[PDB]
Amino acid sequence: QVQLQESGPGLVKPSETLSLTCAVSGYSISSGYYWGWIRQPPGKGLEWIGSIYHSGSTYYNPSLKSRVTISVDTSKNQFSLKLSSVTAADTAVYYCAGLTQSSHNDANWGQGTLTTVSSASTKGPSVFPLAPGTAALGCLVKDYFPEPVTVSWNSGALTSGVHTFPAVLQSSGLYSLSSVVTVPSSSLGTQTYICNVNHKPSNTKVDKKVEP
Amino acid sequence: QSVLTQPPSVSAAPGQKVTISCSGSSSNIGNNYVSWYQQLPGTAPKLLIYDNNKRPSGIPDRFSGSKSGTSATLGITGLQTGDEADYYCGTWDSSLNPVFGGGTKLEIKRTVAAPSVFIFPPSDEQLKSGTASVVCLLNNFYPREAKVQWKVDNALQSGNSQESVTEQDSKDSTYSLSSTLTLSKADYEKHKVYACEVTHQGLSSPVTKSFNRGE
Ligand SMILES: *[P@@](=O)(O[C@H]1C[C@H]2CC[C@@H](C1)N2C)c1ccccc1
Ligand SMILES: [Cl-]
Repeated sequence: QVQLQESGPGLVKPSETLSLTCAVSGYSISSGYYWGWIRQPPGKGLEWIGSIYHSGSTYYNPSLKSRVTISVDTSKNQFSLKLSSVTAADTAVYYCAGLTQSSHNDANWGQGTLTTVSSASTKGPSVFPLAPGTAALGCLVKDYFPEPVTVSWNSGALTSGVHTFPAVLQSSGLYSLSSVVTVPSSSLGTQTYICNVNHKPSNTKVDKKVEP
Repeated sequence: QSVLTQPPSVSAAPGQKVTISCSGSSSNIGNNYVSWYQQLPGTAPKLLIYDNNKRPSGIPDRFSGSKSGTSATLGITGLQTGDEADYYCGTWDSSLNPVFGGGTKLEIKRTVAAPSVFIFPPSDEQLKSGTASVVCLLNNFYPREAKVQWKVDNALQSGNSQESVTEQDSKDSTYSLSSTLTLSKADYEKHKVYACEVTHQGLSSPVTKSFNRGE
C-alpha cells in the first residue's frame, strides 16, 4: 500500500527549529499531487499547516507562514516540515499526508508524531512491575519526558483485556503511565507476561517480565 | 485551531442513529464542499464523506452527509461499539485553505457495569530506587463517573494521587481507570494499611481493596 511515516517524536527547545520528515513508500514523491502537514494540539482538533503541490508551489496556513518551510527530497522519496522559532503553542501531534493523484478521494496519512516544545529535557522511564478466576497485572512506566511511550504485551501477542492508560504529568514535570491486562489466574503459573515499553524520544526500549 | 463549530459530544445506544452538526459561515461551508473524518483513538483521521454526501470506497452506507446553507450534518445509523471515536468536519475558507471543526466525541450508551477493583503495592524494585507508587485499578465499568478514595492508616489522602481513564472500550463500551498514590519510601515505611475505596453507580455500597505493607 502507499505508506507515509513521520520521523520519530521528541522534544524541541523554545526558539529552536522543529524539523520533521515524512518517508513515502509505495509512491514516487515527484508524482504526488500534493504533500502536506496538519497538527493536533493535545486534547484539541486538527489544524492545517501547509501543502506542496506537484508543481512545487507551496501554500501555508497564513498564521504560520513566516515560520514554515515544506519541501520535497526526491532521492530520499520524502518531504519535510521545518517550523522555526517554536514555542509551547507548537506542541502537537504532527501528521503528514498527501493526495497521490488529484482524482483520488482519500489522502494517505502518516501515523502522527508528537513534538513537545519545552525547556525541560529528555528523560527515559523506569519500568516497574504491577505483580498479580481473573487476575490483573501490569507495568508502571515512571518518570519520563516528553510523551509518548508505547506499551505492548508479549510482543503484540496479547491484546485482549489490555488497558494502557493516558499518562499523568506529575508535579515533578515527568510523566507516569500504567498498562494493565486481566488474564486467567490459572495462566499465571505457565504463561509468561512481558510488557514491551518504548520511549522513542530517549531511545529507551525495555522488555519487563511481570512475575506473580 | 478550529474554525467550524461542532457539539463536543453525542451519545446513543447500539443500533440507534446519531447526527453530528457542523456550523460555518457563508464564506466557508456556504460556498464549499464539506468533508467528514473519523478519528479512532491514537490513529490518523480517516475520510468518511467528501463533496458533502459522497462515501469513499470502504465506508459503509451507515454513514451519510448532507449540507444545507452554512451547516452540514453527518448521520451514523446502526451504531456499533466500534464507532466510538472523534468525528471532524472540514471545508475550505474564503482563501480556499482547509479548515476544521473542533471535533465531536461519540459515546455509546450501555448498561450499568460495576468496576472490578485491584490494588498493587509498590514493587521492591521501585522501593530500592527510593519511591513508592501504590496503584488502584478500576476495570471495565460504565458509566464513566467513579470515585476513588485513598486511605493510609485510615487517614484520607487528599492531593497526593493522580488518575486517568481509558477511552471507551471498542468492544464492550466500558471505561477503566488507574489511580496512583505516591509516597516517599520513608513515608511508605511509616504506615501499614493502604486502601483504595471505590464508589460507582454499579456498586450498592463502596468496595475497598487494601493491603498491609510487608504482609
Ligand atoms: P480532507 O482531509 O480532504 C480529503 C477529501 C477530499 C478533499 C481533499 C482530498 C482529501 N480529497 C480530494 C479535508 C478537506 C477540507 C478541510 C479539511 C480537510
Ligand atoms: Cl483523506
